[PDB]
Amino acid sequence: TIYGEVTTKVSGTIVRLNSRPPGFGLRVSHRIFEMCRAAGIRDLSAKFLRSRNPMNTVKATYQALLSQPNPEDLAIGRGKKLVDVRKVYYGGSVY
Amino acid sequence: VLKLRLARFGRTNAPFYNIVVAHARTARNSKPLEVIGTYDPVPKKDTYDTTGKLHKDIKLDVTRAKYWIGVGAQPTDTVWRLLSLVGILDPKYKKPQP
Amino acid sequence: ATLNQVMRGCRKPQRARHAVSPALSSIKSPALKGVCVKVGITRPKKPNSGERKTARVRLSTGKVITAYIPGEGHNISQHSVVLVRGGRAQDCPGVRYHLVRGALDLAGVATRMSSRSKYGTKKPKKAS
Amino acid sequence: DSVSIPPDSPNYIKVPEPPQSSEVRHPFVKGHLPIPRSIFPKKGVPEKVQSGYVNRIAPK
Amino acid sequence: MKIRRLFKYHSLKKKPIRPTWNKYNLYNLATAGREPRISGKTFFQQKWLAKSLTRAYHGEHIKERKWARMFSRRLPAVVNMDPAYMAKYNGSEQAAGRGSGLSEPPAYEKTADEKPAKQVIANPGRKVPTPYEQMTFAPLERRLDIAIFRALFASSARQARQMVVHGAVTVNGKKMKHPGYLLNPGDLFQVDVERVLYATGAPKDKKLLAAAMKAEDNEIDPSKPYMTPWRPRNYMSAFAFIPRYLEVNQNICAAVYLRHPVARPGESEVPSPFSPTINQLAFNWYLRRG
Amino acid sequence: VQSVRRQKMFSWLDKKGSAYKEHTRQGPNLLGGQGKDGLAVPFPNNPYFKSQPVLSEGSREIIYQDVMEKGLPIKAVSAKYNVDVRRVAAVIRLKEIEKRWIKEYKPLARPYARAVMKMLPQTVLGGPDQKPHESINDVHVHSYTTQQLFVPVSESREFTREDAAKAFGDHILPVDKKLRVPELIEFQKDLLKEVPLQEANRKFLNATAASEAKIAEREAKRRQAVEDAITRVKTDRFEFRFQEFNAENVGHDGRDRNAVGWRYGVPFPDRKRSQIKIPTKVE
RNA sequence: AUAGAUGAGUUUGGUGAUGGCUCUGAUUGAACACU
RNA sequence: CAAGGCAAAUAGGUACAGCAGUGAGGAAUCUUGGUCAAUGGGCCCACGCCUGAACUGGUAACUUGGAGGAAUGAGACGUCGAUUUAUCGAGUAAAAUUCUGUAUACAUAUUGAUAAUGACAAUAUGUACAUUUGUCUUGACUAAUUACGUGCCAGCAGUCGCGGCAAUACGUAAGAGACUAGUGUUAAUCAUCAUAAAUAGGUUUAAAGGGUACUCAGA
Ligand SMILES: [K+]
Ligand SMILES: [K+]
Ligand SMILES: [K+]
Ligand SMILES: [K+]
Ligand SMILES: [Mg+2]
Ligand SMILES: [Mg+2]
Ligand SMILES: [Mg+2]
Ligand SMILES: [Mg+2]
Ligand SMILES: [Mg+2]
Ligand SMILES: [Mg+2]
Ligand SMILES: [Mg+2]
Ligand SMILES: [Mg+2]
Ligand SMILES: [Mg+2]
Ligand SMILES: [Mg+2]
Ligand SMILES: [Mg+2]
Ligand SMILES: [Mg+2]
Ligand SMILES: [Mg+2]
Ligand SMILES: [Mg+2]
Ligand SMILES: [Mg+2]
Ligand SMILES: [Mg+2]
Repeated sequence: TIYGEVTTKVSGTIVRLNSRPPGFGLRVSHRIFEMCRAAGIRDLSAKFLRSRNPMNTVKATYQALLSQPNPEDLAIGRGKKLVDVRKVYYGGSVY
Repeated sequence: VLKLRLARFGRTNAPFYNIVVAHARTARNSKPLEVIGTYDPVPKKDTYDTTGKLHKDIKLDVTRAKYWIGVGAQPTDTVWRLLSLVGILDPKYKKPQP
Repeated sequence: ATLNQVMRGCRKPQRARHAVSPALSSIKSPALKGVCVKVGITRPKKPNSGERKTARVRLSTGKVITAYIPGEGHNISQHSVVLVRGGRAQDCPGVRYHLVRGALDLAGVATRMSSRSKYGTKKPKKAS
Repeated sequence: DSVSIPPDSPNYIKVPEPPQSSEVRHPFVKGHLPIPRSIFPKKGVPEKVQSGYVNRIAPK
Repeated sequence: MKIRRLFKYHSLKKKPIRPTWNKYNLYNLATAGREPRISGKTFFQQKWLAKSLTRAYHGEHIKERKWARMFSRRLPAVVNMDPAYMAKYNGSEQAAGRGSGLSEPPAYEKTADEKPAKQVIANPGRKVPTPYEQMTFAPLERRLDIAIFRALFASSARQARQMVVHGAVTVNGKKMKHPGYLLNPGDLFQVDVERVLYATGAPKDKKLLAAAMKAEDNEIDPSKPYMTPWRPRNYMSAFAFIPRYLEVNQNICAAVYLRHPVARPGESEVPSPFSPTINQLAFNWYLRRG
Repeated sequence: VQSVRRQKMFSWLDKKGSAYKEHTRQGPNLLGGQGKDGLAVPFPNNPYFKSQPVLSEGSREIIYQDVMEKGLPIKAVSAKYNVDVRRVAAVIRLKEIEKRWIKEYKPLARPYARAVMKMLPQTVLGGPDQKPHESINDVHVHSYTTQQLFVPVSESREFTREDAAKAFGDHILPVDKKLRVPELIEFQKDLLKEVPLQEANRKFLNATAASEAKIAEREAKRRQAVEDAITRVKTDRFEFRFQEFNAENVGHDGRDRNAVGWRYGVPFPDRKRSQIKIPTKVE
């Protein structure tokens, strides 16, 4: 899944992508299902807010996957750890 | 007149009763003052008991029923027979020995 | 709107949309019986062309509507009791209803093989 | 317990489950029951639970 | 009454994979396409293709309406915790660095250095994906008739359903005649030995038996429905497997439903002959049946 | 004449599919063949489903002796042979049913048993400890522990599993307490303290043997309270069982899930879809 | 109750918007047609 | 007590929105049954009497739940429809064989109830029986094709549309895709619809800024 929530706008077409827990599945529209199933994503939730233009929905979705919040940068910026709770809980990354 | 009686519930050929505290002159299945317990007339059988003995499941709040009998509640003939078995009242009927 | 404008009742129900078959939607009825005041023909609008078999029916509620007769060939005429259902003829203006083929006086298409339930046609029973 | 638990019953060997190992979602039960009335006041000790109360309101 | 949906049950032209041990089914399973063609199909055409393929096997004898609500978006799973790790580390090292642990050099630098960096501390068996998509049809594995077919007591899911309807099964020592009974963790279902020997045994052949009239071990007994001496059905080995949520005992034809099927990292417990790509589209179909 | 599709079938069914017609080897013979981890794959298109081994007939008996004759606690036999406690308890129930048949002179399905066991992979508990039968430490993934949480904390905090459990919820426990044999942790901590293996094993038995004593004691007191609440009055025909309860526990609004009585103000749901009308529990 | 949030057809020479309509989901104390 | 309807005239009753039932209206909703055995209620010192409350039998696929059959089935060297007349299908399908005894029928027992009382039926056990297909769709949305007929005609159509002589959209035939004792259609409700937006919208050019700002109430 993606890191956190992302919202990108391309000319009146807003897409909102949300990270979901494991086993949630690709509960997204048809064109987002193809992009996620091709990039390797398996758990996501999407929502078109303003416009469902076929072209701008793919440009906004692709741009959202490239502008995810990087926890490594957010930590160095604020001077505080952003601990991966799910990783400490199971002692490692459970893919 | 308060009465300790039974409210017939369930389905066709599947009787199930609620022991209730209700005024005599009210509908049988109207919401009573209290639900003292339940009563299933059809006798059941233990799962892994091949002896053939049967039993009847009856849930009753004896502490709450004793208070109503103490203040002057009148149980019906059916509830009287049940309250006499647990040992609260004396039986109204007995098998003639002669 | 501001919270004050909403508190005073700015939000009102959206203006109603007219139903496809108002004579049936107004009273929640799926169908209505009626007598045929006239049985004739209606002409479609610009794009399509032909002759659409329609009937002027006087519903049991008093309203006079124009119903479309589905299928090839019909049996009803003036003073004929027929059952009316919803659904409109898209290319015909004013024809906002259909007639049921297995209705009281209206008969089902006799030489019908496909979609018999839509035209009130009994099975040929040729096998039995 | 008059009849011993046979080896067919699931209770023959009791193996309790660890905590937070199931997430069964019980369905919402419809209907209600009459709330039994209160017999005592919420503060103080009433005179109904004294020593000689019954013998006073129900003499022989 | 044979419905229209069961006419070409083992079609060699359609090649449907059914839940049975039929020899025609074995050929359809062995020669199944390595990957269905979903190149130029739309999203609906992909979900319908995956729904038709999977429903031909999972709950084949269950109506589409009943399974539509039996389908659950809850895909259970488990994780393995090594006591050796939990006894030496308290999980703090997993939060080193900036919250996600220390960074390791890229792959194009490790092998360059003849010395491999020390093994990173972590619970063993991590960073391996869990096949959640493969658990779409797990709820079906809880029905009594299905559990009997997974215990190798019947040759098909429909034959096991008849054993239940005909009072040949006994759950927790009590007669059970409902094939839709949902087993609970710990329930012990037992089938009559006579129905298992016939269901899994070889057909009773008179021509071969006619030659064996007179011409541990066993003997001949023509007074039984199966061919004596009892031998396993043909092609039964190609379908021989028992999942891990069952504990079968063949001596008495009894099994215990230990738990519900779960997904473990790198493994699933739902027997399904389809790939994650198909089980992922079937799951997406039953989210809204469209 | 047979159709070409049948002709192709019987051609494959006699050349390549003939190895499956009869089972002659010792072990699984499946289409997918041996996987990359040494397990057979029944379906080639689903590599994740595998033919896991089964406890051989000899192994089932060994488990029966350690729990019934030697009296060892189930948690000890589980940790010793790496068999889940839920499976160890099942092997005992199934074995007890065999003793019944053997005692009642019922014929066992021995021909069916032997022929089937050859088709399945097996583990032999005892001398050859090749691999553990299964993982006895699998913890259930709780819904709360599945969320993606990145908690901001000081740059040098020691964020442990206890702190992670609280970050998911106030009532959540760490995986250290969700194990079925939690004594394995205390056993592994002894090895860290250079405790001899023979002594570490002693404390493990006393730990498991003592834990089952509390479990067996709780169940005893539980069943007693269930009987002290029942008044059994024997009549000429039946035995009336009067179970006592507190009729005041109906919730603040009368809508309590565990309340006793046929609830008022609710019609029959017999006309609703997905209505369960069959027994849900055979106790 | 922590899994629960999804779209599709249709205005234009074309593009992006605005904005309705219809379909996709569930249901009825239903009716009608074929059974 | 008055009025109109029905009955009544020298009377002064009746109003079925009590149960069953009839007529009418309507697209449309059932028996003029049995018993007070069970639960409840009225009267009674007691016994007991009464109870269209109630419990039970009947009618309707209106709905829900369940049953409504499983396994084997290869050269009948037969049939049928297409067609690269030798290829592709019907087709493991059928027949046949081996088993089961499901709804249900019958029988026994128990039980609904006990002080006694059983209208009617449930459950358990034993024996026996292998019994229907129906309906919609097939241009795109939307899973699923050809041939012929028709020729902007006849017709289809939820939306966009189709039909003007070589129509995968109409009618027929076959095939295919589906649901199934149901299947479609009509009507309605929620959701779709951030499509009256409190959560949570908008008003330069697209629906929408008051002609103006001093001002009471109000924020
Ligand atoms: K819009
Ligand atoms: K009436
Ligand atoms: K009575
Ligand atoms: K257009
Ligand atoms: Mg139009
Ligand atoms: Mg056809
Ligand atoms: Mg222009
Ligand atoms: Mg009247
Ligand atoms: Mg009428
Ligand atoms: Mg009475
Ligand atoms: Mg009396
Ligand atoms: Mg029977
Ligand atoms: Mg009487
Ligand atoms: Mg298509
Ligand atoms: Mg048509
Ligand atoms: Mg056509
Ligand atoms: Mg049904
Ligand atoms: Mg202005
Ligand atoms: Mg003005
Ligand atoms: Mg103006």
